[PDB]
Amino acid sequence: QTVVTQEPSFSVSPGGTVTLTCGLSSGSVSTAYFPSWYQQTPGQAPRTLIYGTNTRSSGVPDRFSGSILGNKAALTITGAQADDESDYYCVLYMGRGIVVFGGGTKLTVLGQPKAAPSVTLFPPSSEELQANKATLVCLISDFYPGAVTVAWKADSSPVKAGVETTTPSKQSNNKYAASSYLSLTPEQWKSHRSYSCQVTHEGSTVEKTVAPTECS
Amino acid sequence: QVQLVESGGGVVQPGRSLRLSCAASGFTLSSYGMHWVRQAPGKGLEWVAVISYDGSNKYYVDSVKGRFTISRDNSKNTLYLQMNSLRAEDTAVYYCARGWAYWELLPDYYYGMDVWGQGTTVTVSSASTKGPSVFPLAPSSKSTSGGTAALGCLVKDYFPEPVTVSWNSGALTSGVHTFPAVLQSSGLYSLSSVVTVPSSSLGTQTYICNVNHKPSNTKVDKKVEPKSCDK
Amino acid sequence: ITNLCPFDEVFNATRFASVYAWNRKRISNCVADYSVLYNLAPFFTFKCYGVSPTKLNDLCFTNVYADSFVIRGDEVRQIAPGQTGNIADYNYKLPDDFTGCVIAWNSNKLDSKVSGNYNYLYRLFRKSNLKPFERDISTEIYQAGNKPCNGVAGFNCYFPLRSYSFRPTYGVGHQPYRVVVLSFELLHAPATVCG
Ligand SMILES: *[C@@H]1O[C@H](CO)[C@@H](O)[C@H](O)[C@H]1NC(C)=O
Repeated sequence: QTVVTQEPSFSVSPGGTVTLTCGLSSGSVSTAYFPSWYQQTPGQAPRTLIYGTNTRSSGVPDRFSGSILGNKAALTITGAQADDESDYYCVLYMGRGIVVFGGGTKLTVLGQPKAAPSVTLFPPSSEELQANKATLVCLISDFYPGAVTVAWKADSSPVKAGVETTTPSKQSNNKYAASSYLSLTPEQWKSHRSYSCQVTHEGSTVEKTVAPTECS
Repeated sequence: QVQLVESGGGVVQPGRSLRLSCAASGFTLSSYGMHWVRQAPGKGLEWVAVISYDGSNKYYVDSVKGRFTISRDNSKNTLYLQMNSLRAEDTAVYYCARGWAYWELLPDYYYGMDVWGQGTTVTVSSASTKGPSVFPLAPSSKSTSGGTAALGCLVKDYFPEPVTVSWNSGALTSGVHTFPAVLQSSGLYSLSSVVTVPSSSLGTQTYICNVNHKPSNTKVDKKVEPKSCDK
Repeated sequence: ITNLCPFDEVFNATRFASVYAWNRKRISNCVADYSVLYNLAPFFTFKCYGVSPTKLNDLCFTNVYADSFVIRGDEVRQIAPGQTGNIADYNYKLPDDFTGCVIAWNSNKLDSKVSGNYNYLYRLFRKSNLKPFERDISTEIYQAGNKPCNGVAGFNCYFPLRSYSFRPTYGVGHQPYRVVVLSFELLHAPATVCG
């Protein structure tokens, strides 16, 4: 497919120099057509950085720069700060009416205050139980980063079907919060002695357990 | 001078045409071309269509040949984003861009995205105006055995999205945080918002979860108070 | 009528284009006088073909065509009637029986950048020769060794277009020279410009 490249993520400390590169599966960056890199804001309007090699944009801080370096197009920024904690899109114009984008490269700065996730699991109330439906919510908040995978188990066997996950979102005080959903039958819910919810954060295991008989 | 106003978003059953507009003010969009792009929820945004000298070209993606058409209004200074026979494959908050100039080389459509934001949300689903199911969230004493207690209200089977959810009619916002919804197994939506309040507030304050589904204009003021499980 | 012909935008020329998009224009019915076109800045080439510059204004014509674009400084001597070169076969060209004038001069003050104004591009590959006065808007991938790649632009198949830098810290041959081409025709209506 014409989809070109996007690195997953890159790491750098603030106050220094960070580079960023997006190569070509075709391998022809020498096309010299407009390379343009774009900011991203999760949930609101992004803006512009560069349109054409190093052609600078308007109303921009000078610290940013970028050019075709090596055989593959790249970027390089110095004096990094918390102004834009998000990924970016490098765009090349090929096709005479064809546009190629990328999935984004999740640049994460490492100089930040760090905390551990907060987990609360609430079993369904009886009023929803009488509705012939059952759904448990195990919420996770106050964590950074959001690279957490949630797995849920009835009794002691994790179950993959019937599980939905939520991507973490930024909080007011610069940290992440998420949750997940599982909708099974109350008949199935009451057939297990206990239920467990587990979340791992950078390899740190947090556990929460609920008991159906307590609500009975 | 470069302000944009858009309308025509919403949610409807698949297979019917939809009309959406990107009206411009402060400069004549008929002066020269522009473009627009869509962004999937969570998944990365990808290009859809570009326009031309306002009479020259109608380039589209290869994915929409034979099913899409673009239109403009020079006298009223707007372009029509005609959307025929919705398919579930297209669901985004797509918004229109800006590129006017008159003096440049033309090996491409050039003048990429420069001003974005403040647009319209369009969602397609195999659903209709189906009443939300509202439920309270009353924790037990164990998790409230601390400085702060958490209260919430569940939102179920609400269509079309979104549904206005708030707490105490907007008077109380301390500790109020809303969590995004997900697609269910049956393709439905459901979410919850939890309000964290100090334990020196239970009982004295009236905690009420209001929910309004605008297309049906159904009103539910769910009373959320801790369970009185005196057993 | 001794009114000014609109030659201001031709010379001071706010901005320009590339070689393949050689910026065709049409103007007529004015008053022509090239005393304004006389030497004013250090000029590197005023060697124009078949016409006496002195008698440009006394004898006047119809249907004047005047265009301009950017060219690498080394090749400025290669644009001639019946003259070889890759520009002749793969870019804008000129036929043998050419009657018109032409000017060349370097532009290093505004066309230079700390890295080079990479806006300007050129076409490097086509199928065959070109007829005079033609604009090529082809964008399909050009094949090298048969077996067309169908948009891959990879091995054994090259993209027809390329571009080069304009770094000021170069030699004379790399300096960007702004060039203007003048052409016309005789036709059969009363004259349109002179005076
Ligand atoms: C270009 O501008 C200068 C300064 O305004 C002027 O002296 C010169 O005559 C102009 N060139 C023309 C009119 O060809």
